Amino acid sequence: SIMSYNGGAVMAMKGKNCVAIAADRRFGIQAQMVTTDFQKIFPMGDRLYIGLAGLATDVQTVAQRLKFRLNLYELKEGRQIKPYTLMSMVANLLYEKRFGPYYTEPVIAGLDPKTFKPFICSLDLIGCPMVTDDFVVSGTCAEQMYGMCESLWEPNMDPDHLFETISQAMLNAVDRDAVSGMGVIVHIIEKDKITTRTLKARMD
Amino acid sequence: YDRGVNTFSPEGRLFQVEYAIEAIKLGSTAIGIQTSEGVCLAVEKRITSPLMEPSSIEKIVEIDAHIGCAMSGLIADAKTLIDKARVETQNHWFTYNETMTVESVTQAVSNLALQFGEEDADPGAMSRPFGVALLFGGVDEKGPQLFHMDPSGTFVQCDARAIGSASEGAQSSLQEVYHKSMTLKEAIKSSLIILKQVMEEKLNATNIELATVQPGQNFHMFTKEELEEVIKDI
Amino acid sequence: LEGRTHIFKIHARSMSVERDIRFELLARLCPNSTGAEIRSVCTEAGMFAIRARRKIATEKDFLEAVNKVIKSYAKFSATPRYMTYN
Amino acid sequence: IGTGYDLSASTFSPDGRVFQVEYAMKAVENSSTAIGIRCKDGVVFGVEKLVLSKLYEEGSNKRLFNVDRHVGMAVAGLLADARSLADIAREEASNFRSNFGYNIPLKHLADRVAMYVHAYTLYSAVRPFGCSFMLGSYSVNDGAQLYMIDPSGVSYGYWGCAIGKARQAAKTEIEKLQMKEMTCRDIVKEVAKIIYIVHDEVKDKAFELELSWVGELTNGRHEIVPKDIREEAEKYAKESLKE
Amino acid sequence: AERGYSFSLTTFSPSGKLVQIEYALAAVAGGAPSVGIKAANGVVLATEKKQKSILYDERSVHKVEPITKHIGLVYSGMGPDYRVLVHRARKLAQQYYLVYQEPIPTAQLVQRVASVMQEYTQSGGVRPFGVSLLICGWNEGRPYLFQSDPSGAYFAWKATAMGKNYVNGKTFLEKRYNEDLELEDAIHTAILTLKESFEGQMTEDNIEVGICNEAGFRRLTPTEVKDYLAA
Amino acid sequence: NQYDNDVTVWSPQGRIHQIEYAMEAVKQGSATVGLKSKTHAVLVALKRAQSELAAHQKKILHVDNHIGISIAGLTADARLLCNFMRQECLDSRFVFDRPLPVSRLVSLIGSKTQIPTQRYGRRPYGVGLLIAGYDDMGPHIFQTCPSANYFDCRAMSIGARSQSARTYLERHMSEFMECNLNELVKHGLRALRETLPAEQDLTTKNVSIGIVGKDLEFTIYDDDDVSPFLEGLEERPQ
Amino acid sequence: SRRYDSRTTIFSPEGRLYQVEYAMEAIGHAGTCLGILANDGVLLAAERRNIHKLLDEVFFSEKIYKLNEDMACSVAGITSDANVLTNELRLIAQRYLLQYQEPIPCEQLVTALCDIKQAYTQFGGKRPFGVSLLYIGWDKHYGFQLYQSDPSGNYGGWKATCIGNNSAAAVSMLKQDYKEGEMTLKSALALAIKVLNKTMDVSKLSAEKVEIATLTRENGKTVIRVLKQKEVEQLIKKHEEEEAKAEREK
Amino acid sequence: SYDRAITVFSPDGHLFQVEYAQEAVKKGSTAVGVRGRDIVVLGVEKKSVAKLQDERTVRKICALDDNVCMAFAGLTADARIVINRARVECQSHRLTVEDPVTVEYITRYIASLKQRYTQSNGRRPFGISALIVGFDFDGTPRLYQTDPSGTYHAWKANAIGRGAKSVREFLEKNYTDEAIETDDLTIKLVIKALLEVVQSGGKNIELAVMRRDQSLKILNPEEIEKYVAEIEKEKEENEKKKQ
Amino acid sequence: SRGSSAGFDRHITIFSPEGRLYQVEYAFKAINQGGLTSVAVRGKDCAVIVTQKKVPDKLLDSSTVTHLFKITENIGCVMTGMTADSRSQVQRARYEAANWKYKYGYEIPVDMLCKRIADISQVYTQNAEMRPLGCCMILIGIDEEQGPQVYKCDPAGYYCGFKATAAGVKQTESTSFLEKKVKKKFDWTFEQTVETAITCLSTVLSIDFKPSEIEVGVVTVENPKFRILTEAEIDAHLVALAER
Repeated sequence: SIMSYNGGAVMAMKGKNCVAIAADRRFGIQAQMVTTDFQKIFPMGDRLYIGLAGLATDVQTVAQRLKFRLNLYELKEGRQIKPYTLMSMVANLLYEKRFGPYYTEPVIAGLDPKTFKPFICSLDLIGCPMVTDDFVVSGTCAEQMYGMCESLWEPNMDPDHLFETISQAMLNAVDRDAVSGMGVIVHIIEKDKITTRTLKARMD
Repeated sequence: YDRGVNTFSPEGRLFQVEYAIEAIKLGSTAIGIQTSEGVCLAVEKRITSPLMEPSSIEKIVEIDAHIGCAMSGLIADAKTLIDKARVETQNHWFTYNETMTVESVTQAVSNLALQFGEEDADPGAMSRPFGVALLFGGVDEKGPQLFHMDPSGTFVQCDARAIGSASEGAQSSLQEVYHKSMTLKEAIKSSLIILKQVMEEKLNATNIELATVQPGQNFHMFTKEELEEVIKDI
Repeated sequence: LEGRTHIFKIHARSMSVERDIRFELLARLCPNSTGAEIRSVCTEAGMFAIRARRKIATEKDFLEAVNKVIKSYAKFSATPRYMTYN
Repeated sequence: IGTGYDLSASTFSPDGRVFQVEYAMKAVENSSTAIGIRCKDGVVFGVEKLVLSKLYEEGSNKRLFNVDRHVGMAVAGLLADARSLADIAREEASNFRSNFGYNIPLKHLADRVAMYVHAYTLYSAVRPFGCSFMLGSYSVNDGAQLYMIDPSGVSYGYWGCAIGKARQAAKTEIEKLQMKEMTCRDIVKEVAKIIYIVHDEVKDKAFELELSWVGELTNGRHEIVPKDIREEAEKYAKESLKE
Repeated sequence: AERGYSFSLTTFSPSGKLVQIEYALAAVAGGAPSVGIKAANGVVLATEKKQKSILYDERSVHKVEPITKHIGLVYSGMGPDYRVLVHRARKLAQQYYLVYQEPIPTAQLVQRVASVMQEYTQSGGVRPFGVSLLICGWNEGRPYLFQSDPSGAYFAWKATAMGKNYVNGKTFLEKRYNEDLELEDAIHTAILTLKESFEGQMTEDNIEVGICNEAGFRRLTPTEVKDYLAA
Repeated sequence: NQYDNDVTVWSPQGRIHQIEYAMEAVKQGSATVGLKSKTHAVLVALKRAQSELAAHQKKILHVDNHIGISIAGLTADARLLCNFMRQECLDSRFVFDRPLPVSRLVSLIGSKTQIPTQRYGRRPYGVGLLIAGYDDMGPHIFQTCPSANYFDCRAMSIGARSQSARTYLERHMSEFMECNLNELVKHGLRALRETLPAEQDLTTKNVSIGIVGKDLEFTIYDDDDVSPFLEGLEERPQ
Repeated sequence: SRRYDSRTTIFSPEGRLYQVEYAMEAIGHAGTCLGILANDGVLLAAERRNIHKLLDEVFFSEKIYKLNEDMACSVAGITSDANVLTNELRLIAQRYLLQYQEPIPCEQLVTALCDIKQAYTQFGGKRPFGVSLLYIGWDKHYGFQLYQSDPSGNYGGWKATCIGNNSAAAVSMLKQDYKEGEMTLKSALALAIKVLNKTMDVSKLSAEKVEIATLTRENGKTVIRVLKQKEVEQLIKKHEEEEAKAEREK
Repeated sequence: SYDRAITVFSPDGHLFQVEYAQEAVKKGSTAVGVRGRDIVVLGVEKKSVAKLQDERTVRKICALDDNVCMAFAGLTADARIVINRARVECQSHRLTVEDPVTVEYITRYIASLKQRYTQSNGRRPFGISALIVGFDFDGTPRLYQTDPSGTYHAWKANAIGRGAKSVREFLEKNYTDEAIETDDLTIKLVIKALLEVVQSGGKNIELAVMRRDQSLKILNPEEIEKYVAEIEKEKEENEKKKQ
Repeated sequence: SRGSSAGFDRHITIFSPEGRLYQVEYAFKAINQGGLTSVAVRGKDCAVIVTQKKVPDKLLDSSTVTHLFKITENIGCVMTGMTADSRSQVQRARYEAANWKYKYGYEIPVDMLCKRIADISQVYTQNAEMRPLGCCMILIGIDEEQGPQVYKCDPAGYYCGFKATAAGVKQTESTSFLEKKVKKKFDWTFEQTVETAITCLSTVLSIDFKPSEIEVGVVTVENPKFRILTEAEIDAHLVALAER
């Protein structure tokens, strides 16, 4: 498959007044790993992150064009972008190439810059949006992540429990996927701060 | 009063073309002589200062090994035509594996004559005629030929012709001295003589340029020494 | 060509000019200037010729005048705008 | 009124006129006369074709055109323009055939060509056509039809019509015919007659008569009048001129 | 056959003025007057929809037009030009909505419309629009009132007037109007400032009113305008 | 003076002055004469030279095996139209494998030249043509003006001082239809003669002859090839 | 068409472009706008022409456009043309960012816009943009910068300059008061309030009449801030309390 | 797009827009260049010393490649355009041909570009003149000059801009094989020539030099002051101790 | 001001110093050049059009002289002004209607047709290359819910709905008449409408028509297909006027 060419995994998860987004760190070409610190999660504002799995070229290029459009948006209007609006903007960008699509399945996680109400969502490679109140996943180990997140996720979690949950889910899902891993990075964002942690993971 | 670049005068003429002909009168004078031994081309360089390197004045160029060209008027406008001529000769060699006849090249360059005009055209098409007169001097299967061209696009074969500011004088002088059995030596000599007559500043080796095309020898631009050897016999 | 020579010769015929210098050359450098301007030259040299201290003018005296009048006073001319009768 | 208000077709005069179109019309007025008249069994065309030199061939500068196999055209004015309009009419008829399957109805061809003419009276980028023309046709499903088009783009249906120098005079001569009951056969003579009347032998030199049929006598095909009928009508005319 | 004139018809005078723009503004300041008031909890637009007779059906054309569900428009100046700008503004609004799936902010629609107006002061072969626009909107809790002029420049107002006698209307607004006004009071002072010029018995079909609160933009019915015209 | 500079501008008296002025460009060209028998079509042209040390302008051009032309006016426009006509003829032979009828070629030239008389900033073609041809309807001589009008002539002349030639031709039309080729070329040469002062006359240096016919492809005679026609002419002292 | 063409992209017989000159005249009649460079920042201060009792104040500014995370500009002339140019500036800067993944150097941004204005002077037959700009910014190559561009597409770098009405007075005053290498944000703010106070037709000067923006470097990030009216009143009061102090000495 | 002839012929056969362009050049800051043996020096006059102005941002001497620099006079924006285009072409030459760039080649490119703008619809001549200066491979030093017409020539020494006639006269009288025998002497000649038009300063002279396969060197006003000092000294040790 | 001009403001469609568009006004003047007058009246259950039918010569097929045009089977129009321009505008209207039905799948309303035509002419008003059309269109038709409708569009870009209107030479007078006769409040039946329109035109021209001097278009709620009355039925309406 094309999506399995580089592999990779991205997950986002809701909490109470907080939200979390994690990804593995491997940049690998099929079986071979080239680097272990590859960025898959891009800040699109304070308190709004986008998570991109898939083909690493389109990861980088979708991230970049999204930052393009976003900067323009935040300059024309005098405000950071709302998450819904970011979602629709990504959707538009992906659907523009409906007949030669970017091979990325983005995940968005962020707090409404006016309120604090957490938002998570994911999109197709052609930009079909999908919002949930629990979690969203993307990548080569989607099944795994679904399996962990259905069994670990509780509703009103505090930042520490959101952390423990998304961490265990990512770790155990990713450790049963051959082309995902080489480290896990987890961004738990709340109204007051943003915590970024890198977990101890297997390197095989 | 504004009119177009493609307007006719009641006397039946295009004002841009006529004005261009007027623009030639200001150019440096040039002489071409056709001869059964070859064709010669001279032009006076019109250096404005001893500080100006005269070797960077070329009003005589090689279109191809058997075709040379002497130009008068707006040189910058001449460069475009000369390039188009070179490309044309080479395309004909590419395609048919034989050199261009001087008349064919001349014709080709003459097609870019009246190719000017405003609306109803490409965004990179010409706005006005070429303010230049040319003398093409070549050798082909019909032997030594010399053609003259003006911004009207009319080109015509000539035995001996002059273009430039001292066109009239030099042409009369040429008529007085030309016959269809001159040697190339007499032709060059005559040319340098008439040139000295019409030139403002004194004729010398770094003041004119001179070139011949003979049937057995490719286009030859005369060096300083080769010029000196001729100017010596004033 | 032949005209201006008559214009030059007529105009300068009445003053102390250098007999070596041939108005023909000057006339050549005068494509389309009326016979009036040609007059600013003939008298123009007068200044130059007087500006040093000389009786008779030289070729350059005219040349300069030609380049001094014609060219310099070209922006004005109005002989090219009045040709098309504007 | 000529104060810049008459240099372009994109310019109205302060009284609400377009003077270029009027001047084009005036170009038509200065042209030789051509008439056309509709009867009950077709349409007949007549043209006063002035000979400008004996060096011109018989049948040079025809001012009768075959626009389609069922439609003839008679022009007056600047002849270039008339030819171009003939080509346009032809192509309109052709395209019609190819796209809809049948011969173009005359009212529709007239509407199309006249919209094409009108299209040139709006902009500064082109000039109005200096010609007026007549279109004649006959069909069993529509009848006999005759339209005229002027430089403004106006198209009208006529029983009888004339264009050029002697427009009025010709009309006055035409109103004396009872063409709504006459046959094409008969009409030819009257057309030639009206032409001979209208012609001014003093101002205009010698002339040649052009004549065109289109009707039930030709099975709907627009044709030239045979030399026989033509000479017959000419004779009738010359003799009717002595009265 | 046809192309397009490629050169600007709007050019700098030696004084540095774009003369055509000021003459377009002269065309604005000759149209029927219109007043716009932003009032804490809403926005009011009103204009003089005075016909020429009893034959024109006033229930057929309107001057207070909706652009979307939350933004409204009135004009002063030339009618046809207004029509064009309204079509174009609706189109722009819908582009924005296709892309962001969020109704266009009033400021952004004003920006876009203004850009359109500026194009016709620099593109070839055209005159500028002879219209001033008043654009009302509800976005982000707050109310919004902008004006765009034929130059393509735009300004945010608490209240303003355009058209004939716009200066006196403007002064009257400066005096007889201030903040903490409820939409109702704003409608009142709007019809009040329109009456400072209406030469006639201001009827319920002689003027057109629109409101914009945080329930959406809408045109007031002739009935509602009659009720409001009953004081 | 405001109706003078644009072809898109009708004059208040029903005329287009750029077209007329364009027509005047035909009279600036050296004279040329074209006449037909019943079997042959002949162009005779007076060539002209700039200075004595320059060759004479060529005035008869070859279009197709059955069609040749004589030009009068702007040479650039002449060559433009000439290339167009040659292209059309080649297109005709390419697609239909039959020579293009002269009347159709002429119609194409009318169509082509009409276009720029209707669009702003375009100018009419400043060249007049005489077209000599032979097809299934026999010999033809046609005349084309910058006005994009054309005429089917029985004989014609255009250019400067061509009215003389026109008169002469107008006098001997009745002879032409039965003439033989030598006599036809002679008549053309006489017509061309009557377009000169008594001081100057025909030569093998300033005359060009062009013939096409039922048994003869279009051919141009320029120099010594002309001499057998000229040396057979009785001079004229009037 | 030949008749109606005003011919905007054409030389005048003295060798000048009339529409460019006239555009400069238009600029002369716009709100004063000046900019002062310092060692710890750079600032723009502009006269507000939008000063009427009914204006609602819905934007962060009136004459100060934010173009890029490191860079900002002020304008003088026709405001709509300024909207056009500012949009295009945004686009340029974001394109550079998309291509190089690092912020555009200020000089390249200025050149990129100036090439557009020049283009308008050389061909197309359109009127030029009746706009001058001041650009303030920071980059990793030349640090704090101030630039200026005119409608001819011609630009230049300054340590302090002014643009708009009474530009020349302001320039002279700055030639007097500037302090090469010895400039601070505080001192520059004082200078701004001074020159603004003298150049503005309406004396006394309220915060309702001026707009101040500073661009400074704080902890590796670039900060661009428009001064709140309170701080501005503090500056004005400081100016008057310094002016009434130096008048005692006589 | 805009397709109008801006540059056309005048009835006396001149291109008036080109002449006005050349006027625009004549209003430029003075720029001169002289060619030495192992050094080529170009100096430009009034830097418009506004003192609040960053000199770096207003330099009128740019570099086209490591081999070629260029100075100019005229309309700075037009100069910027021409300079950038020339740079692109200098690089594309290295792409298409492994050999570098010769000063004549880039001169030819620039010239052709200007001429192109003198003969295209819609466009207006660039109102600049350039002094192109460089060292070709083989080591011969070269200085050419271009013009708003598109014409170009090589010079030993030349001047453009305000008071170019004065500087040109001076250079005509002072360019010898004795002068420009050392770098220090060629630079001296240029400063001597520039001081004959400048506002009498030294802070109003920029001088740039190129030498061998080394890069462009622009002079700091300290070195410039030193050279003008040795100048004034020799102007008082060979002109004072005599007259 | 008050009639001031500067530059080309009287030659092309740009602003005069007092903010007028002189070429548009001139187009309005161009409407009257036809020398005809048309009257349109809206009934309770119908809409009627009536227009002079000047056939000056018997040499013309009087059937081909018509200013009534079928835009759609259920939408009628009457044109006033320059003839060829009128036909141009008619073709455009036809196209816009057909296209509307093709894209939207219901019959075009007169309101939107008129708005579309108007919108097109505004472009002529705003672009310099072309000149407005010297014509005026009045459209009639029955809408699905608003009842009968009469609309009208101008050469500048203005369009409006009416209870009654007229165009051409005697426009002002016909409007005076009609605005007098609308205030009287009568049961606007079909014959009441037809008689009202005919008499408006007749009194305005002081003629008393033959049935071959006018032409009457109509559209009814009971029969929405735009119907052009034969000379016979016209006369039937004429003789009924010389009774009361």
